[PDB]
Amino acid sequence: KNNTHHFPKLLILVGAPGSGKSTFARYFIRTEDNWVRVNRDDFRLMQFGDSLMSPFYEERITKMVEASVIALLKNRTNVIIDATNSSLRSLQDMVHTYTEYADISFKVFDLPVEELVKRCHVTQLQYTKEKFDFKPIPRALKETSLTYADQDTSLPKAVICDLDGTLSLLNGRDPYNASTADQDLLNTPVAMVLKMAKQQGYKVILLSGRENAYREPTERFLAKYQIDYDLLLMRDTNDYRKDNIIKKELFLEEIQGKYFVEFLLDDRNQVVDMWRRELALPCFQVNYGDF
Amino acid sequence: MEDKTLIKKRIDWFCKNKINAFSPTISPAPKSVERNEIESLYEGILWFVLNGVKEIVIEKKYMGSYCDIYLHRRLEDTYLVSRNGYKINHLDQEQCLRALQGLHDRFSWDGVELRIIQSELMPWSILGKGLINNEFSAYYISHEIHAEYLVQSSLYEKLQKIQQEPAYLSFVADAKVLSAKELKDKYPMHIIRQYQSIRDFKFLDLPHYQQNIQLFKRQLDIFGKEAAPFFKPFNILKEVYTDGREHFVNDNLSFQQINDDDFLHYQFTDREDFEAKYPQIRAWVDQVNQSDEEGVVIKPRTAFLPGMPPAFKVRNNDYLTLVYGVDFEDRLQEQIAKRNIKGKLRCSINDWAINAKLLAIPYSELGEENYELKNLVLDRILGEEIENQLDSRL
Amino acid sequence: MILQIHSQNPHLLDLLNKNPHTDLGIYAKSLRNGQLIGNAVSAYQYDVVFQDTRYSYLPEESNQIDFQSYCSPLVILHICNEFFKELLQEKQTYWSQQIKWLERTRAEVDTYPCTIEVKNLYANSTWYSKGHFMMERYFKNIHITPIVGNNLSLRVEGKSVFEAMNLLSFIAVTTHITNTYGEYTYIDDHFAQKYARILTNIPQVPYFVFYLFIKRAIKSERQFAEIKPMFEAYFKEEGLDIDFQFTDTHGSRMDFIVKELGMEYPILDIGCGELKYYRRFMRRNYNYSHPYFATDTDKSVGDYAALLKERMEADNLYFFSDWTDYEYKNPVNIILTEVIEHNTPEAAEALVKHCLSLNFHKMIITTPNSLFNKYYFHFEWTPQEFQDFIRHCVGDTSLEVTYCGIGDRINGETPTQAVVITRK
Ligand SMILES: Nc1ncnc2c1ncn2[C@@H]1O[C@H](COP(=O)(O)OP(=O)(O)OP(=O)(O)O)[C@@H](O)[C@H]1O
Ligand SMILES: Nc1ncnc2c1ncn2[C@@H]1O[C@H](COP(=O)(O)OP(=O)(O)OP(=O)(O)O)[C@@H](O)[C@H]1O
Ligand SMILES: Nc1ncnc2c1ncn2[C@@H]1O[C@H](CSCC[C@H](N)C(=O)O)[C@@H](O)[C@H]1O
Ligand SMILES: [Mg+2]
Ligand SMILES: [Mg+2]
Ligand SMILES: [Mg+2]
Repeated sequence: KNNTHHFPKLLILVGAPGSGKSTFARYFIRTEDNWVRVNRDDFRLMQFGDSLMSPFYEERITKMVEASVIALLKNRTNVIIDATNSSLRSLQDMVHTYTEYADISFKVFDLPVEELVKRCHVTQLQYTKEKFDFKPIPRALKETSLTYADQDTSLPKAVICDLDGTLSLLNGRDPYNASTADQDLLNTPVAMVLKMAKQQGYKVILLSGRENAYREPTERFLAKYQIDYDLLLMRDTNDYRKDNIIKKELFLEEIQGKYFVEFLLDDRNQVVDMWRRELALPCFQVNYGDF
Repeated sequence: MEDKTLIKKRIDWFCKNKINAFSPTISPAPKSVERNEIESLYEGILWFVLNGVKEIVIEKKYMGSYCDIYLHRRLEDTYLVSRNGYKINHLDQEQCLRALQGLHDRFSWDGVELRIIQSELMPWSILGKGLINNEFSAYYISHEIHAEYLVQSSLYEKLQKIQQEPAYLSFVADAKVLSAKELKDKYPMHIIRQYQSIRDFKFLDLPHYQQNIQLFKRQLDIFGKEAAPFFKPFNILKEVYTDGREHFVNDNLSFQQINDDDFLHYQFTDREDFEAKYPQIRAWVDQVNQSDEEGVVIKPRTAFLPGMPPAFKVRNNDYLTLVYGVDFEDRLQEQIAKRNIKGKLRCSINDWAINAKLLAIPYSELGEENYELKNLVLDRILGEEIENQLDSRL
Repeated sequence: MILQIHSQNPHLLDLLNKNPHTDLGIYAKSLRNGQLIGNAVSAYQYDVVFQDTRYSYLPEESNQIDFQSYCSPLVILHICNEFFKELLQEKQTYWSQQIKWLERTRAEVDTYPCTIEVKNLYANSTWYSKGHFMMERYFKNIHITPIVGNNLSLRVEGKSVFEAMNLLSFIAVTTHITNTYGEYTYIDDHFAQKYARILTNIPQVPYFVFYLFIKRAIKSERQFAEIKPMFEAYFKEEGLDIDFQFTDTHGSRMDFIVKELGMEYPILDIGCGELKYYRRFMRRNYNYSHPYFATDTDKSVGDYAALLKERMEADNLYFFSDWTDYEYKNPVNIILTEVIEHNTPEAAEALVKHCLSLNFHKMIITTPNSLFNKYYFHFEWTPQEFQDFIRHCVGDTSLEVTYCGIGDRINGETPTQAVVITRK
């Protein structure tokens, strides 16, 4: 080390109603330099209402709060956050959700209940059981501990390639109508992997989210660009379930336990997540997904 | 001002110092072209009565520097806060404490910790010398010298002679009565220049111009003299008890209590017996005027009414000779048209309304960790920043 | 403004270009709002008054209590170039010139001592911290009488009318450019080279006054270039070779350091309250691609580094206090623009020797010139002293050393010194 390196800050205001956290913040964002406030209550005011809502709404408000904080923290904007939360399951969670993006800090607002209900309510004390110790928590990463899955190394070496948008760019084509798929263009770098792949003992298995009905226009595309493959695995005709569901079935039924997958090449996120997160397998992501 | 980092400084300083009020701008009373009074005693009272304020006080208006006195029971540890937010500490702590026992002795400090009282620290030159010297005395002198010279010299005499000669007049006739941008050009401006420069000279009613300078000189000599420090206290803001509890006074009649055995004033002008009462109040403000004072201040009896300004000031014409020039007296119709107190009044109001909100924080809790205080100060400060851009003769 | 002129000379009124017979001896003309009246009250005495309606010399805007019209050095400045312009001609051109009705040349009629007085002048500056007026130090003919506050009255004495009148105008123009009118303190772009010659028409004005007038009154690089030779020619006549430069030593410096070092090598700033840093990304203009190193013993500077790293723009800024926290083992350009005399003396040799070990491509060092101090109104080296310092630490090695001074040059002496050590 030796070096200076700084990340934005997330300042979590922790405390009860009336305890003066929104007042501090109004002063704070007005005098400090690069700060944005995020209030949960202000959010559920776009949806019209007083500050408790449907477990539908509150789950959606969470989805938004988190997105925004991350959105900003990513932008190197400091974020103060008005935790009406106050618990521990909240706090520890809050910390999990955030620290990796920025340096967390805390500011408590304790205040005698005799004084607290004099900010005019509903006479209700909260879970203030001075826990956790509110020591600042610098940014932490957690994950360079990559651990795959214990696949039988007796089974024959094999790689796995997505077709749509990984070995075969659409070039305008309709995503769901892969009949016109012999016009498709080659993502040569992936093509080049599959080449050198089969130069070592590697079985090359094509696994695709195309209707099986479009098998023929596919085999055309493949032999047109001279792709040397072992299996061609395709989605059942009239299936239409999500990609990762039908690909995973395909994986477990066929590939699984019959081969030893050395890695996978794919494009869209939904699928990459499944491969990595559910099946615990190395998968390289070739372009950008987020379809 | 706006630099976050140094406003942050100023505020911190305000907190550490234990200051508990700021101050309001005070507006002139609204004008009356009718009465040809640029700030009108009448109008300012009427203004109040039509807004429901029917109990009012009228004090003399002291020509000094605004001073919030934080009177403690241990006189020795009192302090002073200026017009805006700052502690005043560059006066002889003795000379001051001495001028403050007068006031201190008018109270009983049993269970009383402190009494925030607003006053005028007198006289002007205690803080204003040199504003007095560099500006006012300078401006006076300039005119005095100039006037003297126009009296003693041959200039005015020689100009009135040429303004009779036959060559001249001929010019002023066949150029005022005849119109062309080349009514030939009687030698390269030569005489077009010279004869146009004369006549476009401003003669001055020399004894008037002197008497007017003398008015200004007079005014300066009332208020501008030095300077044994003393106080005119005019309202108690709050008292604070050792007890822990505080008392928000909110009564502008607290005056006769805290010094000023000076004549206050107090009418319950209810339901326009004002108009019947106005002429008395006028006659009285005239005494204060014919006395040697700046003028008067009109206040509601209840110091803080919601939406109400804190006061209208009504300075006399003679004194305003210090604000506008020597000829303010003459150019009245001009300068009245020119006057506009809306917005001055708008600030006057918010300032005073913030100030009550400030007083509301108990003394015991002024500190750096009180963010209701801090916002309120920053609020007031932004207000300062705005209200400073106004006529500045208000 | 009120201005009486005396002499016992019979042909005064002649010299001032005025006719005592014409309209009672008056000469009138509009000034601004307006009206300026010259007056022969006799020979031996001329009297200029300036009347005014309102706001001739201080913006109507200022809601102030205005009296500039009665005492601003500027009214004087006008009255000169509007009643007495030929009087302010030039040394040669004036003394050798006809008269309306010749009795020889000006050199014969204007030989009688002339006294000129101002009733009320206004000097709001360091140059009249009360008691006295600073040009009294440099001109024995100037006589001040305080009135009140920033106002005084002037009395100017001269051997000739030309000498007297050309001092009054020197007073007016120096007093004005050093004077604050407060928020309305302003100088038009045509000011220089309307008056810039007044500094040259009286004969012992110090260099500092010229510098002052350049930096406070010449708005445009274009216009500085047009006056530059008049100034310099004057100083030649007075026995000094002076270069003059628009930019101001500092920054004239900062300029030199930038153009010399260039952007192709990462900088190592040695003495830094950070200003050299900013300058090195003057927007994209210098597409500065390297990191940027800084050091300083100042705790204050140490902290400000980090106030830019918590974070504003300090992306490639690396700041260090211990010299073993600097580990960058590649080529660097290196800077010492004050530092060596600000203090830490002769450890100054330690510091620079340390630098010469560091893999660099080019060094620049800078110290005051000392031989320059005569020209104004923690040690300090003369160039011989400085050149000796460089010598006895760079010595016996194959380093290429090249000197030059930055800033105005007077007989080869600038106010700032600089070396450029280039490793081969
Ligand atoms: N130090 C103080 N002294 C007096 N009043 C205060 C102080 N601090 C805050 N208040 C007042 O208390 C009230 C509640 O404060 P605030 O709005 O900060 O509550 P909060 O903690 O944000 O509650 P919520 O969870 O509803 O946002 C406000 O009206 C504020 O003006
Ligand atoms: N009886 C009084 N009640 C209130 N204020 C008074 C009184 N007598 C004098 N004053 C002073 O008058 C001031 C307002 O009058 P004045 O016009 O002289 O002040 P100012 O410098 O213009 O201040 P501002 O611009 O804030 O009105 C107050 O700030 C206060 O200092
Ligand atoms: N031996 C040393 N090592 C590191 N820094 C030093 C030093 N000796 C002095 N300094 C620092 O160098 C700084 C120079 S101030 C120079 C500012 C800038 N170069 C300018 O043009 O004015 C001082 O703040 C001082 O604290
Ligand atoms: Mg795909
Ligand atoms: Mg006052
Ligand atoms: Mg001025």
